[PDB]
Amino acid sequence: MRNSRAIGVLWAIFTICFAIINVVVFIQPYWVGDSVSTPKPGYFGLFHYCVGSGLAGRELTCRGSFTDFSTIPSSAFKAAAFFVLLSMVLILGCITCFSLFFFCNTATVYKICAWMQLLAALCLVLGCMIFPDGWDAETIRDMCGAKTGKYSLGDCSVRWAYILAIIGILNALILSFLAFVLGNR
Amino acid sequence: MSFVKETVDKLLKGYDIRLRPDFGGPPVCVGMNIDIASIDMVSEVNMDYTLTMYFQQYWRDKRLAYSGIPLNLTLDNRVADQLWVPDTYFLNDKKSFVHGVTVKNRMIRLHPDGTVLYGLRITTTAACMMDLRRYPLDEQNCTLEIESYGYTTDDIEFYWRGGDKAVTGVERIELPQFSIVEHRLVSRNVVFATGAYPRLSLSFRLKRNIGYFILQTYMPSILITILSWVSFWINYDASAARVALGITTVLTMTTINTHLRETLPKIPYVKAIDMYLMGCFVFVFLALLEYAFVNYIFFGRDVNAIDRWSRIVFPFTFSLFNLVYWLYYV
Amino acid sequence: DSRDYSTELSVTVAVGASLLFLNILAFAALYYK
Amino acid sequence: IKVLRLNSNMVGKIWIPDTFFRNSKKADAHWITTPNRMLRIWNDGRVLYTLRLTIDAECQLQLHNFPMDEHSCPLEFSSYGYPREEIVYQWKRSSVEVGDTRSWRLYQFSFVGLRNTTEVVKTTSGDYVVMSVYFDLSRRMGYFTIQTYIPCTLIVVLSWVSFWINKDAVPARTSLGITTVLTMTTLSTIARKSLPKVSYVTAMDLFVSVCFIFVFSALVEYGTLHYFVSNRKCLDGKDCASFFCCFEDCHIRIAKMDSYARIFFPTAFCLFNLVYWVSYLYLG
Amino acid sequence: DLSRRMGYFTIQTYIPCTLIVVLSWVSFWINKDAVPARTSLGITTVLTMTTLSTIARKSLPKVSYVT
Ligand SMILES: CCCCCCCC/C=C/CCCCCCCC(=O)O[C@H](COC(=O)CCCCCCCCCCCCCCC)COP(=O)(O)OC[C@@H](O)CO
Ligand SMILES: CCCCCCCC/C=C/CCCCCCCC(=O)O[C@H](COC(=O)CCCCCCCCCCCCCCC)COP(=O)(O)OC[C@@H](O)CO
Ligand SMILES: CCCCCCCC/C=C\CCCCCCCC(=O)O[C@H](COC(=O)CCCCCCCCCCCCCCC)COP(=O)(O)OC[C@@H](O)CO
Ligand SMILES: CCCCCCCCCCCC(=O)OC[C@H](COP(=O)([O-])O)OC(=O)CCCCCCCCCCC
Ligand SMILES: *[C@@H]1O[C@H](CO)[C@@H](O[C@@H]2O[C@H](CO)[C@@H](O)[C@H](O)[C@H]2NC(C)=O)[C@H](O)[C@H]1NC(C)=O
Ligand SMILES: CC(C)CCC[C@@H](C)[C@H]1CC[C@H]2[C@@H]3CC=C4C[C@@H](O)CC[C@]4(C)[C@H]3CC[C@]12C
Ligand SMILES: CCCCCCCCCCCCCCCC(=O)O
Ligand SMILES: CCCCCCCCCCCCCCCC(=O)O
Ligand SMILES: CCCCCCCCCCCCCCCC
Ligand SMILES: CCCCCCCCCCCCCCCC
Ligand SMILES: CCCCCCCCCCCCCCCC
Ligand SMILES: CCCCCCCCCCCCCCCC
Ligand SMILES: CCCCCCCCCCCCCCCC
Ligand SMILES: *[C@@H]1O[C@H](CO)[C@@H](O)[C@H](O)[C@H]1NC(C)=O
Ligand SMILES: CCCCCCCCCC
Ligand SMILES: CCCCCCCCCC
Ligand SMILES: CCCCCCCCCC
Ligand SMILES: CCCCCC
Ligand SMILES: CCCCCC
Ligand SMILES: CCCCCC
Ligand SMILES: CCCCCC
Ligand SMILES: CCCCCC
Repeated sequence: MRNSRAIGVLWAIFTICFAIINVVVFIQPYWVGDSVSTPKPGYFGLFHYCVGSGLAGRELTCRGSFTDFSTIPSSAFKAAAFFVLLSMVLILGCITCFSLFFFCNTATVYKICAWMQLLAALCLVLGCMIFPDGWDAETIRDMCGAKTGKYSLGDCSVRWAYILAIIGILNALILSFLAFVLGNR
Repeated sequence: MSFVKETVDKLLKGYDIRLRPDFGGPPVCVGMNIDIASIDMVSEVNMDYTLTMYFQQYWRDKRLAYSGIPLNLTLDNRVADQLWVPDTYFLNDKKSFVHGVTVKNRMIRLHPDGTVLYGLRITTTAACMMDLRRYPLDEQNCTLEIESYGYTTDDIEFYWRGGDKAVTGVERIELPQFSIVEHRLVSRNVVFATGAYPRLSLSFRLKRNIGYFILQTYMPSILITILSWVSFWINYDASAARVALGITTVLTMTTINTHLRETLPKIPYVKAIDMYLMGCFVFVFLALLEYAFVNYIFFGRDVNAIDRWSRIVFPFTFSLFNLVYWLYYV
Repeated sequence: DSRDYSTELSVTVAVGASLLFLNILAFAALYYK
Repeated sequence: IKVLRLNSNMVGKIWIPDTFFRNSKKADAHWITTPNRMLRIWNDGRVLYTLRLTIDAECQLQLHNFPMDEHSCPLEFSSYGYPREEIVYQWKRSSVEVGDTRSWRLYQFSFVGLRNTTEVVKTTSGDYVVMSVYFDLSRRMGYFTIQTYIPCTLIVVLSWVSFWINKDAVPARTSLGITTVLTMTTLSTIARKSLPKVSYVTAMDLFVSVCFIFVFSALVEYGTLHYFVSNRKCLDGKDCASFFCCFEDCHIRIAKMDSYARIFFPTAFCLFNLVYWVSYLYLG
Repeated sequence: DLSRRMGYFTIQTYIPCTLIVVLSWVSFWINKDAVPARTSLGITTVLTMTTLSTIARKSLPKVSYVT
C-alpha cells in the first residue's frame, strides 16, 4: 500500500508535468526556426508565426492566433492545432478526474485517466502527422524556402517545440500504460 | 540653377489648360495606378466602404517636353494648378476628399521625354451593394469604377499601367471583419448611342469571417435548444419544473434575438441568421407545446408515448434542419 | 545567434530524455512483482 | 536683427517641405482667431517652421488578448513627392519632447514608453525616407474585472449552488439552472459593446463562452441525475480486456452524482482559470 | 412610389407575438391545481411580450400616433 501510494503520487506529478509540456508546446511558436539557407529570419508554430520584417533587426513582427482561424495560413495547421487542443482538454480532464479518487474506487479513476492519456497521445500524434503537411503554404514557402513543402524540410531548420511534442507523446503513452497497470493492481 | 529656372519658365508659357494634349490629334492614353493604404470601414447599413489610396495617373504631353536636364523634376504640387489633367472621377462615389495637412497631399512630376505623373492621396467613400441574403455567410463584390466625365473614347482612353501589377498594397489591408480573397482589374468601354466612354473597374471580393457569430450567436442558440429538449426527460407530473424550463428557454431565445439586432447592422432586410433564430424559436415553442399535450392527455384528461417519440424526433428533426440550413446556405 | 539552435535543441533533448527515463523507471519498478 | 520672425501669411511664398503623415486618416490645423502656423529665419541661412496639428492617426490594434492587450501605436511621416535623393529627414536627437503624462487624455490606456525609428520605403515612384514614433500603451483591466469577470465567476458559482440543493426539489434546481443560463446570456450580450465589431473572438469572449458552457453543463448534469434516480427506476494479470475496460456489469453508483459534481465543477473551473490567466498574462 | 417590404417585420414581430399568444393559451390546458406552473407561465409570457414590444419601434421615428 505504501508502494502503490508513492507510485500513484509520482504518476500524478508526471501527468501534471505532461499537461504543462502540452500547454507550453501548444502556445509557443518555436516548432520550426530559420536556417542559414532560409531566405528570411523567422519561425512558425501551430497557429502563431513571426516573420522577418525586411531590415537589419526585423522587429520580430508576429501575427497569428488559434482564436482567429482566418489568420492561420493553411488548413492543415487548423487541424493540427485542433488535435493538440483536444489533447490539452483530455489531459486537463484527467487532472480534474484526480478529484474522483476521493469517492470512487482507485482502479476506476486510474483506468479513466489511462484512456484519457491514451487519447491525448493519439490526438498529439495526429497533430504531429498533419503539421508538416501545412508547410506548403505560401507564407511558409516564402519563409522556409521554395523547395520546402509537404514533409520537405528544405532550406529551413526545426526547433525545440516540435521534438518536445514527440517527447510528450512518449510520456503520454508511458503514463497511459502505467495507469492501466495501476488500475488492475 | 538658373538654366533649370528658365527651362521651367519657358515650359509654363504657351501652355493652355483649356486645351488637352494633341487636341486635333489622336486621343491621349492615360495609364492609371493605385496603392491602397487603408480600407477604413465597410458598412452594411449604408452599403458603402471608405478607402484611402494613392491614386496615380500617367500621361504623355508634348507641350511639357524639356531637354538638357537628365534629372527628373518633382515640382511643387501647386504647379499642378497650371497643368492640364484628365477629368477622371469615380461614378459610385458618395463623398471623397484629399488630405490637406501639412500641405495638400498632391504631387506632379515631369520627365525629360515630356511625360506627366500626377498622384493624389484620396479618401473616398465608394458605394457597393451587398447581397445580405446569406448574412453572415456571405461574400461581397465591391468595386471602384473610374471614368472620364466629358470625354469619349475618341478623345481620351484609360488603361491600367503595369497590367495586373497596377494595384498593390492589398496584402497590407486587414479588415476587422472581412478577409480580402481576390482583386480584379477590368478595362472596357461603355457604349451609348452618342459614343463610347472609357471605364476602369477595380473589384475586390470580400469574404466575411463568422467566428464571432459562431461563438456568440449560433452556439448559444444550439445550447438553449438542447436545454429545451432536457424537458422531455423530466417526469411528466413536474408541471412547475417543465413549464418553467420551457418558458424560460423561450424567454432566453427572445432575449438573444432582441439584443442581437442591437449589434447587427440596422437594415430591415431578411437574412440567414434571422432564419436560424426563427427556427430555434419554433423548436423551443414546440418543446413547450409538447408538454401542453402531455399534461392534458394523461394528467389532465413506462414513459408515455409522446415523450418517448419526442426524445428522438426533436434531436433528429433539429439535426435535419441544421443539415438543410448549412447545405442551402453553404 | 542568427541560426544558432544547437544549445536549445540539445538541452530540450536532454531534459526530455531525463523525464522519459524517470517515467520508464517508474513503469519498470511497478512491472516487477 | 539676427532672428527674423515671420508672419503666417506669406509663408506660402517660401518653399516648405512636403512632410505629410502617412498613417493619418484626417488631420487639420485650427485657423481662428488667426492661423496657428509660424515661421522664423536666421541670417546664417536657417529656417524654422512650426504648426499646430491634431492628427487622428490610425493604429492597428491586435485585440486578440483583449483586455490584456498592449499596443505600440505608430505615427509616421515622410515627404509626399520628393524621394530620398531629394529630401532626407532627421531628428533633433536627445529623445522626444512630451509633457506631463498625468494631464493626458489616456483613461482606458496607460502610457509606458516612447520610441523613434527611421527607414527607407520602396514605393513605385521612388524610395522615400519614412520616420516613425511609437507610443507604447497598456490597457487598464479595472473596468472589465468588475463588469465581466467577477459577475461571470459569481454566476458560475451560483450555478454550482444547485449541487447542494436537494435532488427532489425539481422546480427549484431547474429554475436555478435555467435562470443562471439566462443571466449568463444577459452578461454575454453586453460583454462586447466596448470593443469594435471585430470578427475574431477575444480572451474575454472565451472566458464568457467557457462560463456559459459550465452553467449549461450544470443544468445538463441535473437533468441526467433526475432522469436516472426517478424515471429509470492472457499475458499480464488476467484477460487483455480486464487490463483495459473494467466495464464490469455496465449505473448503480449514479445517485451520488452530486457528490462527484461538487468537486469536479470547482476543480475544472479552477484549472481553466489557472491555465487561462497564466497563458494570457505571463506565457503570452 | 415606394412600397415597404414586410417579411423582415413579419419574422421579427408578427410570428413571435402570435406564438407567445398561443403559448399563453397553453395555460388553459394545464391542470388548474398547478398554481406555480400556470402562474409562472402567464407572468413570464407577459414579460416576454414586454421584451418583444420594445423592438417594434427600432427602425421608425417617434410618431405620436401608433402604427
Ligand atoms: C508539479 C507539482 C504538482 C504537485 C501536485 C501534488 C498533488 C499530488 C496528488 C496526487 C493524487 C493522486 C495520488 C494517488 C491517489 C491514490 C488513492 C489514495 O491515495 O487514497 C484516496 C485519495 O487520497 C487523496 O487524498 C488524493 C485525492 C486526490 C487529490 C488530487 C485532486 C486534484 C487537485 C487538482 C490538481 C492540480 C494539479 C496542478 C496544480 C498546479 C483516499 O482513499 P479513500 O478510501 O478515502 O477513497 C474512497 C475509495 O476507497 C472508495 O470509496
Ligand atoms: C380578450 C379581448 C381583447 C381584445 C383587445 C381590445 C383592444 C382594443 C383596442 C384599442 C386600441 C387603442 C388605440 C388608441 C390608443 C392610443 C391613445 C392615443 O391616441 O393617445 C391619446 C388618447 O387620448 C387622450 O389623450 C387621453 C385618453 C387616454 C385613453 C388611452 C387609451 C389607451 C388604450 C386602452 C386599452 C386598455 C385595454 C384594457 C384591457 C385590460 C390621444 O393623444 P393626445 O390627444 O393627448 O395628443 C395627440 C397625440 O395623440 C398624437 O398622436
Ligand atoms: C458540454 C458541451 C460543450 C459544448 C461543446 C463544445 C462547443 C465548442 C465551441 C466552439 C467550437 C465549435 C466548432 C466551430 C468550428 C468552426 C471553425 C471555423 O472557423 O469554421 C469557419 C467556417 O467554416 C466554413 O468556412 C464553411 C463551413 C461553415 C460551417 C460552420 C459550422 C458552425 C457550427 C456552429 C457551432 C455549434 C457548436 C455547438 C456544439 C454543441 C472557417 O473559418 P474561417 O476561415 O472563415 O476564419 C474565420 C474565423 O477565424 C474568424 O474568427
Ligand atoms: C470560482 C472560484 C475559483 C476560480 C476563481 C478564479 C479567479 C476569479 C475570476 C478571474 C477574474 C478575477 O476575479 O480577477 C481577475 C484578476 C486579473 O487582474 P490582474 O491581476 O491581471 O490585473 O485577477 C487575476 O489575475 C486572476 C487570478 C486567478 C488565478 C486562477 C485561480 C487559481 C486557483 C487555484 C489553482 C490551483
Ligand atoms: C528619372 O525617371 C525615369 C523614369 O521614371 C528613370 O528611368 C528609368 O530608370 C530606371 C533606373 O534608373 C531604369 O531601370 C529604367 O529603365 C528607366 N526607364 C524607365 C522607362 O523606367 C530614370 O532612371 C530616373 N533618373 C535617375 C534615377 O537618375
Ligand atoms: C477545465 C478543462 C476541462 C478544460 C480547460 C481548457 C482551457 C485551459 C483551454 C480551452 C480553450 C483554450 C484557449 C484557446 C485559444 C487560445 C489562443 C492562443 O493564442 C493561446 C492559448 C489560448 C488562449 C487557449 C488557452 C487554453 C484554453 C483556455
Ligand atoms: C398553432 C398551434 C395552436 C396550439 C393551441 C394550443 C393547443 C395545445 C393543447 C392541445 C391539447 C390536446 C387536445 C387534443 C387531445 C385529443 O386529440 O384527444
Ligand atoms: C412533435 C412530433 C413528435 C411527437 C409525436 C407524437 C406521437 C404520439 C403518438 C401517440 C398518440 C396517442 C396518444 C394517446 C394515447 C392514449 O390513448 O392514452
Ligand atoms: C471559431 C474561432 C475559434 C474559437 C475557439 C473556441 C474554443 C472554445 C473552447 C471551449 C472549451 C470548453 C470547455 C468546457 C468544459 C470545461
Ligand atoms: C480598482 C481596481 C480594479 C477593481 C479591483 C477589485 C474591485 C473589488 C472586487 C470585489 C470582489 C468581491 C468578491 C466577493 C466574493 C464573495
Ligand atoms: C466548502 C464547503 C465544504 C462543505 C463540506 C461538507 C461535506 C462535503 C464534502 C465536499 C466538499 C467539497 C468542497 C469543494 C470546494 C468548494
Ligand atoms: C421574404 C420571406 C419573409 C418570411 C416569410 C415567412 C417565412 C416562414 C415563416 C414560418 C414561421 C414559423 C411558423 C411555425 C408555426 C408552428
Ligand atoms: C401579403 C403578405 C401577408 C403576410 C402575412 C403575415 C402573417 C403574420 C402572422 C399572423 C398569423 C396570425 C394567425 C393566427 C391564427 C390563430
Ligand atoms: C531616437 O532618435 C535619436 C536621434 O536619432 C537617438 O539619439 C535616440 O537614441 C533614439 N531613441 C530614443 C529612445 O530616443
Ligand atoms: C422562418 C424559418 C422557419 C424555419 C423552420 C421552422 C422549424 C420547423 C421544424 C419542423
Ligand atoms: C432556411 C431554410 C430552412 C428550411 C427548413 C426545412 C424544415 C426542416 C426540418 C423538417
Ligand atoms: C440534453 C438531453 C438531456 C439528456 C438527459 C439524460 C439522457 C439519458 C439517456 C440514457
Ligand atoms: C407538437 C406536439 C404534437 C403532439 C401531437 C400528439
Ligand atoms: C430513448 C433514448 C433516445 C435518445 C435519442 C438521442
Ligand atoms: C451544428 C449543429 C449541431 C446540432 C446538434 C443537434
Ligand atoms: C449533427 C449534424 C450537423 C450537420 C451540420 C452540417
Ligand atoms: C466566492 C466563493 C464563495 C465560496 C464560499 C464557500
